[PDB]
Amino acid sequence: KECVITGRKSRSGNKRSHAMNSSKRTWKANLQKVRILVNGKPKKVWVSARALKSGKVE
Amino acid sequence: LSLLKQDGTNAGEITLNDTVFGIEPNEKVVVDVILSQRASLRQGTHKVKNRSEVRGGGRKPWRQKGTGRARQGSIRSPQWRGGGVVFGPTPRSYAYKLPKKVRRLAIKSILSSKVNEEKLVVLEGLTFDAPKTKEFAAFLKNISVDTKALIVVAGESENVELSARNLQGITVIPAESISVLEVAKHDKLIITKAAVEKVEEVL
Amino acid sequence: PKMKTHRGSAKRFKRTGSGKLKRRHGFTSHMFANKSQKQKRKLRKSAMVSAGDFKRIRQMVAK
Amino acid sequence: LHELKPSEGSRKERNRVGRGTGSGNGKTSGRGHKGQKARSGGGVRLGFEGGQLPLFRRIPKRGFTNINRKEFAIVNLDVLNRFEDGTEVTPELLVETGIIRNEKSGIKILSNGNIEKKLTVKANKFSAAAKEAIEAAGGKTEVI
RNA sequence: GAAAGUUAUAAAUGAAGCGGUCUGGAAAGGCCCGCCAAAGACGGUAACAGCCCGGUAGUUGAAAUGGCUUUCCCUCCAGAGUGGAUCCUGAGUACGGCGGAACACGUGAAAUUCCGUCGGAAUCCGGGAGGACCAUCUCCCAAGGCUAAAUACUCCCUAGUGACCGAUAGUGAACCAGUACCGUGAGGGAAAGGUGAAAAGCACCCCGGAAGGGGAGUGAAACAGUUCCUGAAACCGUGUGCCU
RNA sequence: GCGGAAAAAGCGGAGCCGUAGCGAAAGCGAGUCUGAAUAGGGCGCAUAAGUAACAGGUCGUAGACCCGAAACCAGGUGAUC
RNA sequence: GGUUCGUGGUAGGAGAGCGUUCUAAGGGCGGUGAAGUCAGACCGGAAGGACUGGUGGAGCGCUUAGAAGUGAGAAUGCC
Ligand SMILES: [Mg+2]
Ligand SMILES: [Mg+2]
Ligand SMILES: [Mg+2]
Ligand SMILES: [Mg+2]
Ligand SMILES: [Mg+2]
Ligand SMILES: [Mg+2]
Ligand SMILES: [Mg+2]
Ligand SMILES: [Mg+2]
Ligand SMILES: [Mg+2]
Ligand SMILES: [Mg+2]
Ligand SMILES: [Mg+2]
Ligand SMILES: [Mg+2]
Ligand SMILES: [Mg+2]
Ligand SMILES: [Mg+2]
Ligand SMILES: [Mg+2]
Ligand SMILES: [Mg+2]
Ligand SMILES: [Mg+2]
Ligand SMILES: [Mg+2]
Ligand SMILES: [Mg+2]
Ligand SMILES: [Mg+2]
Ligand SMILES: [Mg+2]
Ligand SMILES: [Mg+2]
Ligand SMILES: [Mg+2]
Ligand SMILES: [Mg+2]
Ligand SMILES: [Mg+2]
Ligand SMILES: [Mg+2]
Ligand SMILES: [Mg+2]
Ligand SMILES: [Mg+2]
Ligand SMILES: [Mg+2]
Ligand SMILES: [Mg+2]
Ligand SMILES: [Mg+2]
Ligand SMILES: [Mg+2]
Ligand SMILES: [Mg+2]
Ligand SMILES: [Mg+2]
Ligand SMILES: [Mg+2]
Ligand SMILES: [Mg+2]
Ligand SMILES: [Mg+2]
Ligand SMILES: [Mg+2]
Repeated sequence: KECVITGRKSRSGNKRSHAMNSSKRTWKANLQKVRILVNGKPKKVWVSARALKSGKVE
Repeated sequence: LSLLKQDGTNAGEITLNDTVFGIEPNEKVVVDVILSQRASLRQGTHKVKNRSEVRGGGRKPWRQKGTGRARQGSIRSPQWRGGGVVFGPTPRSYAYKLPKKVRRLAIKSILSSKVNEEKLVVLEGLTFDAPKTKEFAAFLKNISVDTKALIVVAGESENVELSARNLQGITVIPAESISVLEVAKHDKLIITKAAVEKVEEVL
Repeated sequence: PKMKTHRGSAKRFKRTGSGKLKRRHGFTSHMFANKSQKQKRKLRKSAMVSAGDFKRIRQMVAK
Repeated sequence: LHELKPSEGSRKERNRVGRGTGSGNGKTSGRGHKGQKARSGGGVRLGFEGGQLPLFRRIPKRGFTNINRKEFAIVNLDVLNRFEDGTEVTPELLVETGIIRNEKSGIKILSNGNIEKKLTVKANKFSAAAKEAIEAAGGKTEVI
C-alpha cells in the first residue's frame, strides 16, 4: 500500500488533545487506484493524488 | 665526587650540579611520588558479577505468602549460595600524577639522597666490544657493587643492555628514562659521565 | 557525572562577593491594594538568604 | 622502599559502618532507627522541605542575560610598577609578562593601589581614576 | 595477470655441574667448591634446578596454500588563456497553510530539518542563509550521486598481562552441563575436583555365602586401600576421675 | 593528544580556578546600585590567598547498605485440563 | 614528669587500635617438618598474640608501607 511513482505511504506520529495528551496515530498517503503503464503494459496501481497532480498516464 | 673507569682505576673527579645532586632531600615528596608510581603500575583488571549479571534469576522462586518460607525474589539474590556479589571489585584505573613541580623535586631529592648515602658511582665510559655477560659481571666486581644496581648510559651502547640483561639485581636504562621508582628499587646507582650531562640537562 | 545546577534557583539567586546568596522578596506581584506603601518600599529591596535556608540549598547552586 | 613513611596526617583510615557494636557504627550503621533516612537510597531531593513550598518557589525570578555582555580583563595600577620607567605597556606585553593570561573583551586599567613609574599605557578602557593616576605620574594613556 | 621480497600456517639448532658432602623415601634444599649467560622465561623431574629433561636467548628453516608490500604487465586519460550576443546551471521542487515529528528548544516571538495533506515560486536583472520579520551588508548556490582515514563493537585466532577467583569462589558448567532433573510448551535448571613419586592398586593365610574384617606383604606413610591430601563443628558411641 | 615499555620524563597553556566588585541591563569600577541627592541605605573594598594533587568526612547522579511485594508493560508459549 | 578535676550510658559525634587476603621492599622460618588442625594451667587494657606437644606433609611468617570481595549469632536469610 504505497505510491508506485513516489514512495508515499503510512507514517506514524502523535494525536494530541488539548491538555497535550499524546497517542500514536498514522498519516496515510492519499493513494488512489488508477490504471497507468510504468511498465509498457497498463495496470491498476496505487498512486498518490500528489503524483497524479500534473502529468501522468491515466 | 670521584670519577673511575670500567677497569676500576680513578680518572680524576667530576662536579655534579648542586641544583640536581646537592639539594636537601624532601622525603615526604619522594614517598608520595613512589606511592603514585606504584599505583600507576596497577592493571586493575578485576570484576565480579552482581545479581543482574549472574545467569538466570528471572522468576520469583515461590509465592510471597503462605508457604512458611522466607520471602525471596530471585535465586541469584546475594544471600543465595550461587548468587550475585553485592559490591566487590569493578574494573578501574588506580593511576594518578602529582603536579609536575613535585615530580621534578622527587627525582632531584632521590638522586641527592644517593650522593649523601654514597651509593652513586660516576663511570667515565662503560662500553663492551660484543654482548658478553661474563665481562659485565667482572665489571661489577671491579666497581665493587655486589648488590642491586641501576646502570644509566647515554651513547647507544646496545652491548651494555644485552650484557646486563641476564643479571638478576641489575637494570640498565637510557637516562631519559630515569624514574623515582627505578632509583628507589635499586641500592647503587652507576651512571656514565655522558648520562650525568643528559640528566642535568633535563633537571 | 557533573552535578547539575538547580535552574529555578539560578534564575532567582545571585552570589555576592563574600559568597552569600542575595534574593528578591516574595509578595511583589499584584494585590498591591492590600499592602502599605511602607511594605512596598521594603519588599522592593533585595534580601539575603537565611543561614537555615542556605544550609539546605547551597549544593543546588554550587557553580 | 621498606621504610616508606607518608607525611603524618596526609592519610587517615576510612570509617567502616555495620561491623559490630564496639566500633559505635554497628547495626543501624549511623542512620538511627527507621523512617525515610534509614532506607537504602533513602532521603528527599536536595532543597525539598517535605511539601512546604521550597524557598526558590516563594521568591520571584529577576532580570535577563545580555547576549552582547562585555567582560574586560582588569589590570590594577600596582602591577604596572613591575615594568621599567619610560616603558610602552601594550596588551601583547601584559600577556607576554603573564599579568593577564586571557584578554576577555579587552584590557581595562583600574586605580586600586598607586603607580610610581612613568609609562605610556595603551589599553581598551581606563577608569577616570586610572587615566588621572597614570598622567599624575607623567604618562600618556592611549585607547586602542 | 606475472615475478621478487616479506609475514602466517610444521620445524631445526641451541651454553654451562652425573661436582663434593649433610639430612632424607627421594635433593632441585643446607654447607663447601666450580661453571654458562644475547640463555637467571615458564614448566617438568620422588622436597625449592640458569648448568637433569622439554625448553629459553641467539641463529637457521618451508614442498604446499593464504595474506601483504613493491616492481612489471595490463587498462584508462586532453588542459591553459580570452570574451559575456545568446543558451544552460536539478519543479509539483523550494516555499506557504493545516496536522505531527526532529532540532537541548514542550508552539513558543520560533528561525533550522523531516513526514502526511492541500496550495504552490523564481529560475541569473536569479536563488538561499545569518534564530519571527523587513532593509542593508556578508557568506553561500538547494531540490542528483560517490568517497578512504581518525570512531564503535568482539562469536573468533595468536601472543601476553593482572596488589582478578581458587571448588558454596571463579562461568550456570574445573567433573561427558545447558547434561540430569522439572514443565504440554515457551521455558526453568543443578549437584559433583585431590590414592601415591611410582600401581608398587594388598601374593599368600585366617573368619565369613558375600560384604567386611584380622594378619602377611608394598610404600616414606595404608589411621594414603580405587573416590582413597588435610579432616573442624554439630551429632553418635565406648571407657572412666569427681558428683547424683 | 605526541612520545614511549599497558613506563618515566619531555612536549602540549587550548581550557579551568584565583587575582574586583556592584548592577536586571547599558555600564561604571574600589566602588557600585538605588535615588533629584554631594543624603541615607544594600552588596563590596579598606581587614590579598589561592591553586594542583592525594587522604578523611558528608552530599548529588547512578540499584547506591542488603533482602522482600502486590502490580505495570513488551515479545513469545499454551484449548493433550 | 607533677598538680587539679574527671572516667554509668541508647541514638549519635570524635579518637586510637586489633585481626583477615593481596602487593612492594627489606629481612627471615621451613622435610632436623610450612600452612591447617587438636590440646594446654602462658602473655597483653580490649580486639587479640605466643610457646610446647600431638596430627599434618609443603609451604609460611616478620618489619615498614600500600590496596581491599576485611571480621556474623539473629534477615520465617541461602546451601
Ligand atoms: Mg535479571
Ligand atoms: Mg516452620
Ligand atoms: Mg526484585
Ligand atoms: Mg553452580
Ligand atoms: Mg558465583
Ligand atoms: Mg510587576
Ligand atoms: Mg577508624
Ligand atoms: Mg553509640
Ligand atoms: Mg547485633
Ligand atoms: Mg532495625
Ligand atoms: Mg519512630
Ligand atoms: Mg531518622
Ligand atoms: Mg499542600
Ligand atoms: Mg641444554
Ligand atoms: Mg642418606
Ligand atoms: Mg612432598
Ligand atoms: Mg614440586
Ligand atoms: Mg509543521
Ligand atoms: Mg522536543
Ligand atoms: Mg529565514
Ligand atoms: Mg506541508
Ligand atoms: Mg527557509
Ligand atoms: Mg538576525
Ligand atoms: Mg537563539
Ligand atoms: Mg546552484
Ligand atoms: Mg560453581
Ligand atoms: Mg575444600
Ligand atoms: Mg571413601
Ligand atoms: Mg493497563
Ligand atoms: Mg497456539
Ligand atoms: Mg478433544
Ligand atoms: Mg564511658
Ligand atoms: Mg562514675
Ligand atoms: Mg565516627
Ligand atoms: Mg595462606
Ligand atoms: Mg583441618
Ligand atoms: Mg564480607
Ligand atoms: Mg547459621
